Amino acid sequence: STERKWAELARRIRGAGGVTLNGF
Amino acid sequence: MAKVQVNNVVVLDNPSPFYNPFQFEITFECIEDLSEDLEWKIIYVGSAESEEYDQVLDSVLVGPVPAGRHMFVFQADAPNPGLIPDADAVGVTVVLITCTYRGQEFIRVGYYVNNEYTETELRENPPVKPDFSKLQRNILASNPRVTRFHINWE
Repeated sequence: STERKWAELARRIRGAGGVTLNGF
Repeated sequence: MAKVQVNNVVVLDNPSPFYNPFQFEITFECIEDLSEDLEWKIIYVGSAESEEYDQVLDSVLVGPVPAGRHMFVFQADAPNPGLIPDADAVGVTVVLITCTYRGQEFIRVGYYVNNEYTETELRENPPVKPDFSKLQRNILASNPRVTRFHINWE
């Protein structure tokens, strides 16, 4: 997969205006 | 400040055939008693290239939640292959678990999802039209991607 596709999937994951961390 | 805290999300029936349902065991702790409902949603990202291809697989209202730890299974039917573009069918995508309280998203758990063929012939030479009945959905349960959002608890 291309970077633009991983970047697109990263954006969908984090949404907008929040703090993202691996785990709870 | 934040009235609801998400303790864990356990991904069940993983891996599974594409057409099989989603299963999630959700644990959350209530710091205070809520007078309104907590809306949970399962959103399949049909296509990385566009938000047009999103599918809300299920939506559940949970409340009035009293103070303390609570748990529930969140089940959802498989996405519609006819809404998923061919180029995004095989490989990696994202499933999302969101929670709102008074129309406001405060939590988003995201998972990377690996949709692949298990058959040697299909994996080596994938068809032009994806055969969804032979795709296995493998969620990346060990990498939960969690995002908290500043909300209004009025």
